[PDB]
Amino acid sequence: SGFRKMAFPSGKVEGCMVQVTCGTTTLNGLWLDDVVYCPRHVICTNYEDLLIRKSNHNFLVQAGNVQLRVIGHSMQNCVLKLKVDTANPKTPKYKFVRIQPGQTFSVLACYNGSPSGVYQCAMRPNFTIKGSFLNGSCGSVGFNIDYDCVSFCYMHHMELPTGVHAGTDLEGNFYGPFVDRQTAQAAGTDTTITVNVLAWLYAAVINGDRWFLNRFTTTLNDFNLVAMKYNYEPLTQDHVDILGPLSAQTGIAVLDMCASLKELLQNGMNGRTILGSALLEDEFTPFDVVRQCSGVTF
Amino acid sequence: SGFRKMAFPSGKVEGCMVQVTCGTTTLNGLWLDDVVYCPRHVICTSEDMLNPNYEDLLIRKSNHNFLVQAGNVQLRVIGHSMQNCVLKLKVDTANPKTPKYKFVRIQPGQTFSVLACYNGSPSGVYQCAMRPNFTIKGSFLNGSCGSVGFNIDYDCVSFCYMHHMELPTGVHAGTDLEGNFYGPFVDRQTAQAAGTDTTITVNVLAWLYAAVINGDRWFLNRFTTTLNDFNLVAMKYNYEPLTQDHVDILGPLSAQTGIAVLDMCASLKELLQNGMNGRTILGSALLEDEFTPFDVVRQC
Ligand SMILES: *c1ncc([N+](=O)[O-])s1
Ligand SMILES: *c1ncc([N+](=O)[O-])s1
Ligand SMILES: *c1ncc([N+](=O)[O-])s1
Ligand SMILES: *c1ncc([N+](=O)[O-])s1
Ligand SMILES: *c1ncc([N+](=O)[O-])s1
Ligand SMILES: *c1ncc([N+](=O)[O-])s1
Ligand SMILES: *c1ncc([N+](=O)[O-])s1
Ligand SMILES: *c1ncc([N+](=O)[O-])s1
Ligand SMILES: [Cl-]
Ligand SMILES: [Cl-]
Ligand code: NA
Repeated sequence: SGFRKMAFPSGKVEGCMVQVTCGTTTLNGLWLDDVVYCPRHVICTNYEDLLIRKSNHNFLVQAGNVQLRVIGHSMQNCVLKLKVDTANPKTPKYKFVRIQPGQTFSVLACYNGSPSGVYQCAMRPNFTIKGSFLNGSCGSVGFNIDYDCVSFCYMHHMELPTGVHAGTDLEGNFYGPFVDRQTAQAAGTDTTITVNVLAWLYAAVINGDRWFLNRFTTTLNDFNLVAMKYNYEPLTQDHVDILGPLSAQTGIAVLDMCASLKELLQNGMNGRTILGSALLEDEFTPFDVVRQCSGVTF
Repeated sequence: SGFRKMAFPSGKVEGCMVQVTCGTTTLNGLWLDDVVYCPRHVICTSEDMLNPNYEDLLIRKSNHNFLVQAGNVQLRVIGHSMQNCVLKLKVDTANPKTPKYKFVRIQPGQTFSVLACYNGSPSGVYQCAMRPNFTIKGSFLNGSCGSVGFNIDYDCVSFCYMHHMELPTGVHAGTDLEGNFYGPFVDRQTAQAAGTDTTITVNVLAWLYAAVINGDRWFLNRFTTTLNDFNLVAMKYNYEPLTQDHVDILGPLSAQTGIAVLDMCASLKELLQNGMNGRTILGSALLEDEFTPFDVVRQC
């Protein structure tokens, strides 16, 4: 029993974190096989012109107390790829993946190549994440683990004025309408991830929190007019299908739960709480709820 | 920027988790050097879970009654002993992945990371606090017994908790790694209940200081309070007493923000009276009490 915001065990990623230094800039890199990936910003004082000017030896890569020799360098979008003379013996089985808004992942925050903390995040609909990063955390990575495969999905690049964070996938493509520069950038207005709120209400029920349930049901059309009103993302038929397992387990159909959510949007929580929260939590996916309640291991 | 409930990286602990089986019962063990630590109730039988005599159950065991599996490798038990509520199994192989470590018993209010494990394999990692009533609010399903809690300040792993059981209100109880329970609980299936829980006042104040460091000042006021008047009010909201030790502990955060500790106490007094009026603090609509003063400095 109990239900908690839970990160993946981070050991498989910890063995891949290194320190990358170019000039007076230091940040984190990801060492997989014989390549180190890090943000291309590490060469900043025109990325095309800045890189051609560079040479292998301008890069100092440190894995713990061992320097790695760089023998090649290339750029892929916003990510720098440093070829080193040694394959990481701790490389896990892994792949690079790009996630969608509303999906969740664990972040391993690192400083000077040293892992410091791990926490679970969601890619927001405005393509930011609500992380915790200080100066020097650039290059920290986000990931999921399935079975024994690490799926890397995020590399941290920068902090936006609102205190939220922006980054890229591991092929250097930004999530959201952001660029890797010191310039005026702002997160768009954010919205709430409706299917995740429903998943968390299902988790609440499985844990014995039932006061918000009622006898009523709604329609997708009717509810989505309410969702738009409260800056909730639209609920789609695919979302309903994904919640199917939780509906069967608890006996509350999705549109039955939507009537509960509608009521909580329109009337508040009347001073009560759900899973110890006074806000509606939207950083648990339906998969997250089933996995935690199943005891899946890696 | 940002503020998150942040766990420690779990890899140093993942490399120590094993599966321990006795009879039909399997749970998690902690493999450090040539010793595997696990809850002693693994030697219980289904007819004798209310009043087990562990001394009598253990003397009847041979080393080969204990099956210890590290991943795909079976470890050979060569000795066994009991220390309070923890069983210690000597194995013929020292764990090559043993980190630098120590055992520490913590006090209520302290936080630590939990690596939830099933059948010796890690499931996830999350932060917890020792509540004033000596329980933790975790996520533990059947088979999670033996999972451990830990901190990793610097590069030494401080093991502080081993999970033993679930109480009727859905909260959890366990021991330190010397096998002494936190709180008045025992490893028997007799009726046990947690005492009424209270809020960890010093942690709430630390979290308000973090909010100020993060840039939020809307909850401050022009008032101050004496320590005794604060405690008289806070006790009426089921808050733990604030001691002079707690005031001293908050000194560094007070210095960093320029807000005297008793001035922040006056702010908390007003929050308890008014609520947040639709606003949030560090993303929360409730007052958070599972960040310690040390945690706030670590993360800020
Ligand atoms: C780093 N950010 C912007 C650059 N430029 O091309 O001028 S280098
Ligand atoms: C992620 N897990 C296994 C992979 N493989 O194909 O080797 S990728
Ligand atoms: C830290 N990593 C990348 C940055 N950028 O400005 O793109 S800052
Ligand atoms: C997910 N599965 C079971 C739970 N419980 O609270 O017992 S949460
Ligand atoms: C501690 N809380 C918030 C911080 N920030 O850097 O925004 S530090
Ligand atoms: C943490 N506990 C013991 C250490 N040692 O150096 O032996 S480090
Ligand atoms: C975890 N293993 C055994 C338990 N019990 O209470 O019987 S809890
Ligand atoms: C012996 N088996 C289970 C116990 N328990 O109290 O959880 S004692
Ligand atoms: Cl109806
Ligand atoms: Cl909340
Ligand atoms: Na309903």
